[PDB]
Amino acid sequence: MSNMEKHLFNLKFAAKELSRSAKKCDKEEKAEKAKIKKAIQKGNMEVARIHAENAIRQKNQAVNFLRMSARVDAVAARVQTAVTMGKVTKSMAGVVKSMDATLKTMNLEKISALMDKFEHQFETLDVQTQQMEDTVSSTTTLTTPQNQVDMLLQEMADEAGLDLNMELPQDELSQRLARLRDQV
Amino acid sequence: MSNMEKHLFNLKFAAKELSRSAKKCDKEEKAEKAKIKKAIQKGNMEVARIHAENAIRQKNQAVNFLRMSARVDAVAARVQTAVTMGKVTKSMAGVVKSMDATLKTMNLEKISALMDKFEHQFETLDVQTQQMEDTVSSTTTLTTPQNQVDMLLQEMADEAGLDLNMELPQDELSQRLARLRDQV
Amino acid sequence: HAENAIRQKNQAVNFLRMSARVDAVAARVQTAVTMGKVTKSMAGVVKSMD
Amino acid sequence: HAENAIRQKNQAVNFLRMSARVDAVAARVQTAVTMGKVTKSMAGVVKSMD
Repeated sequence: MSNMEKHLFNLKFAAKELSRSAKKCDKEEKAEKAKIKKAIQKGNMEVARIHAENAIRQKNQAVNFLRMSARVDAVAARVQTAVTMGKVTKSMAGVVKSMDATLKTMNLEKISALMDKFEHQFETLDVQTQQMEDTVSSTTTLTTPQNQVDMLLQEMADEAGLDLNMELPQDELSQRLARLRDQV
Repeated sequence: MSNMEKHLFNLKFAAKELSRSAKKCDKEEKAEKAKIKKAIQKGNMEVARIHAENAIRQKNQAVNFLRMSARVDAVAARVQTAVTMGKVTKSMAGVVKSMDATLKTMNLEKISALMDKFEHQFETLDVQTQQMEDTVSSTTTLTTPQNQVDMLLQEMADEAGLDLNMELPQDELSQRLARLRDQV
Repeated sequence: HAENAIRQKNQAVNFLRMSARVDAVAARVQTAVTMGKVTKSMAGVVKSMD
Repeated sequence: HAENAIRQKNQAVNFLRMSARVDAVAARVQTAVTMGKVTKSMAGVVKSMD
């Protein structure tokens, strides 16, 4: 509970306290009006005037409590805007300072370098897996003869109705630009 | 909970707090409008004006809370992009450094060697299993006479309708290239 | 609300595209994790057969 | 999504092909594990009969 949060709490409460006072005054206007009727019936005109004065007083008091409640509510609304924007300003100031740190220890030139390296290292890993696969391929070469694989593909293609020959080997812009590179 | 995660949490919460404030203001516009009607019916025009002023205030306050919620949400979205890309950058920097290590202790020349060796060693194992099998074959030679195996194969082929003779022994490009190697 | 709707729309395309990028990276790191394991096991087979 | 779909397609062909390679190796290491056991047992039979 901050200092301004404590004040906000107190102001919100004062506004409710005033609103309750206006309700109590409205309830007692009704109760005093009921007593004027009873006094008029009994011909007690002095007691009737005492209740009439109470009823008019309670009426007018309620309008005052109600209006001050409106005022204290407006203030409390404004103090809420100050409490929240103060919190947001503090959090932004914190984001600004933590990013000022991080962007120093990892500036753009250093990211440039890290990214370049990441790229180049995965190129070496691709070179590495190719030569592992090539080695397994030759190690197990007699377990997969070329001609047997080609014939199984042809059989499976014929059964599928695919018009292709599997023993044989199987853009224009690139060819145009190649010809330009020759012609220059 | 990182420093920026703490800030993100606070900003996401401030945005919700503001959104709730706009809902409360909308609810109280409706409640104050209801009181204007009751006051007009009773001819309390001073109380009617107090509620009218509250209703218009609560209306306009809600638009302010709503708009500030939108702003704080936008900020929190951006801080989320910073929190996540900071995590990704850290993980990439870690991948880059661990691969820098591994590619040193197992460079391409050393993989070259390991693969060559793997290949050559399984060639010796193939030489070894051939000579084990040859030895078992001769050890048990009188339990499998050639002529008996040939006759059983012929019997099984005849029963299957296969037109083949089992006692007798059973590409063009290779023969062409062989002839080229002779002719040169 | 119109400004929020257009903001949330455009934010989602950004989150989605960065997810695609981080996924691609993670796919590549999976190829490095597995081929590292295979390379270690082959190196072990090579030495035990030696 | 089109870029993700084409990436996931092409990644699967790579995973599948490397699985084939690692399987082939594992088949060969199985031949070495078993013939090593047989060679040991024969060497034992030879020495007990001697």
